[PDB]
Amino acid sequence: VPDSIDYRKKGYVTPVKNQGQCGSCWAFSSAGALEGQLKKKTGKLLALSPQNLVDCVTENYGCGGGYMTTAFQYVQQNGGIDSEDAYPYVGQDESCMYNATAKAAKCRGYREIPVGNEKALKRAVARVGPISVSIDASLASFQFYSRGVYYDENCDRDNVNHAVLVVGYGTQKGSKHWIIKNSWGESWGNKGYALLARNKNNACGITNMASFPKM
Amino acid sequence: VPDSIDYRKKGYVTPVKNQGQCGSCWAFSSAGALEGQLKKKTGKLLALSPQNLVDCVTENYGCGGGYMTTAFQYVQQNGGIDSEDAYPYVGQDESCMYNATAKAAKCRGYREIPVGNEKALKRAVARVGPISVSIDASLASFQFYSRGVYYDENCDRDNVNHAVLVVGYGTQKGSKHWIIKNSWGESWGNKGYALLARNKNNACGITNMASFPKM
Ligand SMILES: *[C@@H]1O[C@H](CO[C@@H]2O[C@@H](C)[C@@H](O)[C@@H](O)[C@@H]2O)[C@@H](O[C@@H]2O[C@H](CO)[C@@H](O[C@@H]3O[C@H](CO[C@H]4O[C@H](CO)[C@@H](O[C@H]5O[C@H](CO)[C@@H](O[C@@H]6O[C@H](CO)[C@H](O)[C@H](O)[C@H]6O)[C@H](O)[C@@H]5O)[C@H](O)[C@@H]4O)[C@@H](O)[C@H](O[C@H]4O[C@H](CO)[C@@H](O)[C@H](O)[C@@H]4O)[C@@H]3O)[C@H](O)[C@H]2NC(C)=O)[C@H](O)[C@H]1NC(C)=O
Ligand SMILES: *[C@@H]1O[C@H](CO)[C@@H](O)[C@H](O)[C@H]1NC(C)=O
Repeated sequence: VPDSIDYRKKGYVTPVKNQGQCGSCWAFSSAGALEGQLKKKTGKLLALSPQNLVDCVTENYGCGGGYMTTAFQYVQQNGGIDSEDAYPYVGQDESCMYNATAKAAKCRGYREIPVGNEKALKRAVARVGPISVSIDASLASFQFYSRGVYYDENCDRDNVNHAVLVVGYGTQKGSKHWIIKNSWGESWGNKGYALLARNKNNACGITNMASFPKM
Repeated sequence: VPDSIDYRKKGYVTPVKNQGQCGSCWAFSSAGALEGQLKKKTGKLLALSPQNLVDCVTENYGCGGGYMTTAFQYVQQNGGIDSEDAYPYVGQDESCMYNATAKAAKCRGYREIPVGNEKALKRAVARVGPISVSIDASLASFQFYSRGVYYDENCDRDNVNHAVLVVGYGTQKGSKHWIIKNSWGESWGNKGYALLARNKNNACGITNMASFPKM
């Protein structure tokens, strides 16, 4: 269980994208966790298609929200997910334009993190790879974040509303933290990433609804 | 376990190639099995590089022969194998031009089939996918094969000499058989493939030295 890991360094994370006015955070987190596991099983890093999931996960609400665990199950039961090149993101709802030949990755299921167990998520990021998580992104202080180890005592520990991708953890200026990839472009945060308070009583509900895919 | 399986049908096999005057049959067999497992885990069929292995598997003899098991072990310790596009075949010895960004597949080790146990190999083809094997391909009846279920009682069950890739099994005109991909071009055999006698006492030593990579 290392003290510090940054899966960007290790070639596991695709470039930050911008979801725009579509509410498709859940699909960027899914594709992000699956990108990491495809890299771990293979040697190649390949950006997979959130649009694939936006259009096709019927048990989700397209641009109006969804879950990662059900996204994973779609790609499992669907037996594949297309690549972003095959199925580029357009940020608006449409019919399932899935094409089974442009298939770039598969899924054998998912496992969920124990709710409220930051010590557990620390091991999971280190062992598995980038972990899909859900947070409270509703406060103004989180939307306009740019630097430092985010910590807001009004961040709701009990309810979440926005999906991101945990890509590491560590410590900066003596404050332990999670490293997150958001889907708000590189203009947001620190080149699209942030550092959130860690081991501080589940700040913003990071482990309230976390999962990762099996491959 | 099915009566019949044909991984050509399922998109698991790349097109037949021609090894030429280089003795690198073992490398096409290896890459073929790695192609099969990459398709099973990810869904994409991508032709991998035998030249990668010819140049870089130091414990093999390059164009002068080699083993699939030692090829697999290279890709494990090397942490990757390049794609045929990145590292095209030239049918001649040269220096290890491996490029880790062109990594297209990895290996976690290998497993061997019980020697002389066709019933076991049948399970592996059905369960795992295409299995690298070695046979006696030295006789004229095999060189001039074009159609039907190959069977020569003079085929050496004890000393194999040429690597192929078992890509299925089944039955034709009441003769149980293996389906193999050879590396002698499409002009040989039935568009580069053949059918070898199965459950006829380990014909041509088909199970004498069979393995597949772990991923
Ligand atoms: C080892 O293998 C490496 C990988 O091989 C490739 O992969 C597979 C498919 C193989 O089968 C090969 O066929 C491939 O070559 C080899 O590395 C490749 O080498 C090529 C030649 O040196 C490179 O192409 C040349 O470079 C550009 C094209 O740029 C490409 O870059 C990436 C590649 O994935 C991508 O676009 C992104 O580029 C930036 C990547 O960092 C990215 O930067 C981000 O920018 C953000 C802000 O904008 C932000 O700040 C981020 O922080 C920042 O990182 C960009 O934003 C893009 O998103 C595209 O694929 C893109 O195509 C091009 O200029 C060159 O064209 C020349 O061609 C002609 C001359 O004939 C003429 O027009 C000009 O002279 C022109 O200059 C050329 O295409 C390729 O990029 C490179 N790929 C990688 C991944 O490294 C390597 O050579 C091999 N080495 C050896 C020794 O074998
Ligand atoms: C699916 O994608 C492939 C390219 O990978 C393309 O050749 C094929 O026509 C596509 N199928 C459609 C558009 O139905």
